[PDB]
Amino acid sequence: SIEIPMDLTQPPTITKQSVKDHIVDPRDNILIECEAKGNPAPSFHWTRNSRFFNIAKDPRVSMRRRSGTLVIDFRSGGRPEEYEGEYQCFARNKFGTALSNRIRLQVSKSPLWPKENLDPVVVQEGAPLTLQCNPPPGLPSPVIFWMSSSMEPITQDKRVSQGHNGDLYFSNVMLQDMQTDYSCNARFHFTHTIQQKNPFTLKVLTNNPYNRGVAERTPSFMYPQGTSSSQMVLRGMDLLLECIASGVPTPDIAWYKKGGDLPSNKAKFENFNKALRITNVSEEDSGEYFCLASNKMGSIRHTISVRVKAAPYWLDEPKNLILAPGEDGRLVCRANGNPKPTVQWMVNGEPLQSAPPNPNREVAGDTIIFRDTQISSRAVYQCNTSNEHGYLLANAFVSVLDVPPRMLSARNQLIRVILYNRTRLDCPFFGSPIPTLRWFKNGQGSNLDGGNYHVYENGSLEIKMIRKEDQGIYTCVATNILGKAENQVRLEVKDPTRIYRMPEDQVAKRGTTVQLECRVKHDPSLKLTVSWLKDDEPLYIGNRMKKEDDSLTIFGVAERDQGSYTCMASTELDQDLAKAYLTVLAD
Ligand SMILES: *[C@@H]1O[C@H](CO)[C@@H](O[C@@H]2O[C@H](CO)[C@@H](O[C@@H]3O[C@H](CO[C@H]4O[C@H](CO[C@H]5O[C@H](CO)[C@@H](O)[C@H](O)[C@@H]5O)[C@@H](O)[C@H](O[C@H]5O[C@H](CO)[C@@H](O)[C@H](O)[C@@H]5O)[C@@H]4O)[C@@H](O)[C@H](O[C@H]4O[C@H](CO)[C@@H](O)[C@H](O)[C@@H]4O)[C@@H]3O)[C@H](O)[C@H]2NC(C)=O)[C@H](O)[C@H]1NC(C)=O
Ligand SMILES: *[C@@H]1O[C@H](CO)[C@@H](O[C@@H]2O[C@H](CO)[C@@H](O[C@@H]3O[C@H](CO[C@H]4O[C@H](CO)[C@@H](O)[C@H](O)[C@@H]4O)[C@@H](O)[C@H](O[C@H]4O[C@H](CO)[C@@H](O)[C@H](O)[C@@H]4O)[C@@H]3O)[C@H](O)[C@H]2NC(C)=O)[C@H](O)[C@H]1NC(C)=O
Ligand SMILES: *[C@@H]1O[C@H](CO)[C@@H](O[C@@H]2O[C@H](CO)[C@@H](O[C@@H]3O[C@H](CO[C@H]4O[C@H](CO)[C@@H](O)[C@H](O[C@H]5O[C@H](CO)[C@@H](O)[C@H](O)[C@@H]5O)[C@@H]4O)[C@@H](O)[C@H](O)[C@@H]3O)[C@H](O)[C@H]2NC(C)=O)[C@H](O)[C@H]1NC(C)=O
Ligand SMILES: *[C@@H]1O[C@H](CO)[C@@H](O[C@@H]2O[C@H](CO)[C@@H](O[C@@H]3O[C@H](CO[C@H]4O[C@H](CO)[C@@H](O)[C@H](O)[C@@H]4O)[C@@H](O)[C@H](O)[C@@H]3O)[C@H](O)[C@H]2NC(C)=O)[C@H](O)[C@H]1NC(C)=O
Repeated sequence: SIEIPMDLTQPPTITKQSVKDHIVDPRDNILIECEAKGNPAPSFHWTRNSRFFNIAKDPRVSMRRRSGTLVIDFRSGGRPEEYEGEYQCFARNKFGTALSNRIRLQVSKSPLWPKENLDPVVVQEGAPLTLQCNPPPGLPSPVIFWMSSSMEPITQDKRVSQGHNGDLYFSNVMLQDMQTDYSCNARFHFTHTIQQKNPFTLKVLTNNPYNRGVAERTPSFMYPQGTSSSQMVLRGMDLLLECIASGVPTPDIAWYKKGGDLPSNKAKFENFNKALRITNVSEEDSGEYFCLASNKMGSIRHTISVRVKAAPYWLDEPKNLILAPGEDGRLVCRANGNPKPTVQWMVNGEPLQSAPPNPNREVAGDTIIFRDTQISSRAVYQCNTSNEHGYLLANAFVSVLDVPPRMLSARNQLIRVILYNRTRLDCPFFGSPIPTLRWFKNGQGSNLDGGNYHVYENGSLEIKMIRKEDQGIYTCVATNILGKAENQVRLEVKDPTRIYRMPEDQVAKRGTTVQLECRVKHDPSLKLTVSWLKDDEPLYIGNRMKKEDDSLTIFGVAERDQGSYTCMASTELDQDLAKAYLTVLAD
């Protein structure tokens, strides 16, 4: 899209808005950002659960100047809990009306643990255990972890560990486990609060007599019951898998995939090889993953169907259509999702069914067509692509104006660059009908287009690799049926800064004055900076250290001076580094 300054007539456009699922803190004076841009003063208003919400009536709520950002003050009192639900921001002006996402405003809850009577659980030496947390309802899912009442972080290793769900898992209980209590703890991000479940205790029943006394045993599956399970993760998300075993000799978990090698760049082991995590996920990663609980006595596999589904994501987001009277335009709302996301069309937040009828407007599948567009039907169109999992919302408006091409950058720019480096000329422009911009060099009639000259949407001209021929005066002209505008830029190819004589690596004894030569070629008409780095951090010039134009001298070396010195020669357009190692002997 293209931006418009304030002075020029402009429909509304939302700069910044809060999250769809906006979660908040009960303490703070609560603030909701809704900011819009519009040459004619936009007016802002709000709606909760599909019913208007009156700001003036509520004394606590007040509005920022020249924006729709709302602030609520709790000094008097009151409670955020009563404000939960779906809210919507509306920014209106003469030209049109712009909407925002439906904000599922909820306040983070940090409920205390229900005081429950806990009998300590018992077990014979070396049987498996599943220690259950089951927190009270938590939005968001709290940070779960296990602590002693003595406040010490609790023994976690290959043998025994915690799940993502929050329960603790013992492949095999040992004698030592009785030493301490185990208490579940949950953090809530927003309030910075931790909840502690009543601590557990265990009892062990070794009967072994004096006379590896305890019996050995097969592995078994504990968390993923049965052979098979299904998990769904959305595209682009972090994928996480877990496998829990139970064998007297501590089982070892290995992870693999159906007829294919694991992408090592993205996958990694967490939680002592009992968790596997991947980075951004694609349909590549979709398929069948399984896990082995290898053990000396037996070994077993669990399979998981990893169907990579997706909340809708934009393939082609509809961008603003600028048309001259009688030009043809189409709006494309294409979101990819698994299952396929359902497309929903509204006109200024009104159902298309009952919208004012228009002959130019034709709707088909997911696309809207205006043939021979006129002043009529100038409004903001909305697309809600939604599925079981999630939804995406997109706005697009059409503005009709009649103005000649305008120049948006400084006149007579001066641009500098070295020989074989990529460069860019920024000549931004704009016009009511799409004006053709053309480049001219050294007063040549022929417009510059083709090899080694490329033009983008905004008008910046890129030189992929520069020759000495390219240097000179460039004129960019934006023109259309209505009128024209012109602008000048001078392009200068200068000489790169390269270090032809590097400092010499050397071995010196204590109390000798040493010199390092760093000769660099730079263009005479350029700002050169030459500094040094000791080891791997910047060096400070001082007493006993003399800096010559092309060399550096140190008096009175010792063992501390030993190391790597780095000559840095930089100009506005270029940078080069040279390194030398100095070693020191003893007396
Ligand atoms: C873009 O479109 C998408 C959808 O395509 C839309 O997302 C929907 O958003 C609304 C509003 O937030 C969600 O509706 C909520 O529904 C709550 C009850 O959940 C049940 O009903 C859901 C559908 O709501 C309709 O039916 C209910 C009665 O069922 C009715 O109250 C509503 O008014 C509405 O007519 C349904 O999706 C949901 O299904 C989930 O859970 C079931 C198990 O229960 C499970 O089987 C499903 O697989 C799924 O997981 C469930 O059946 C409702 O409580 C809530 O508010 C209502 O109650 C309050 C309090 O009484 C009232 O004040 C209020 O008026 C409502 O009556 C709300 O209505 C809906 O669930 C979303 N749909 C999907 C698919 O996610 C986006 O918002 C759209 N985007 C934009 C920008 O508009
Ligand atoms: C103007 O634009 C040009 C072109 O874009 C820039 O040239 C780049 O300069 C950097 C150095 O800043 C080059 O990085 C070089 O990497 C070499 C190894 O390259 C291979 O392997 C890398 C991955 O490691 C691949 O990406 C690449 O394709 C190659 O296959 C090193 O050997 C280089 O170091 C040595 O030579 C340089 C020469 O300048 C010396 O100064 C060093 O001291 C050292 O002796 C170097 O690190 C990069 O490859 C260049 N090309 C590109 C496309 O980036 C200019 O930096 C830029 N500015 C100017 C010219 O002033
Ligand atoms: C997960 O996120 C990443 C990061 O956003 C996504 O990576 C983008 O992938 C697309 C599609 O391939 C890329 O478009 C390509 O760009 C290539 C240029 O890449 C060079 O420069 C990169 C830095 O800009 C550099 O990282 C890369 O080196 C790495 O990959 C090389 C691939 O050959 C490999 O040889 C190297 O060893 C190193 O691992 C290259 O030097 C270009 O060559 C292609 O033709 C194509 O245009 C984007 O550039 C990637 N993003 C970025 C920031 O570079 C990835 O797709 C995401 N995956 C999923 C599943 O969502
Ligand atoms: C008109 O549209 C043109 C579309 O191509 C614009 O040309 C592009 O201009 C940009 C901005 O100067 C150039 O971006 C370059 O990016 C490199 C690398 O980025 C560095 O910084 C990022 C920060 O995230 C970092 O991730 C990278 O690793 C790099 O460290 C910079 O080194 C360059 O200086 C420059 O910023 C593009 O190169 C250029 N297009 C192409 C294809 O090269 C043009 O700017 C637009 N005109 C206007 C007025 O907006």
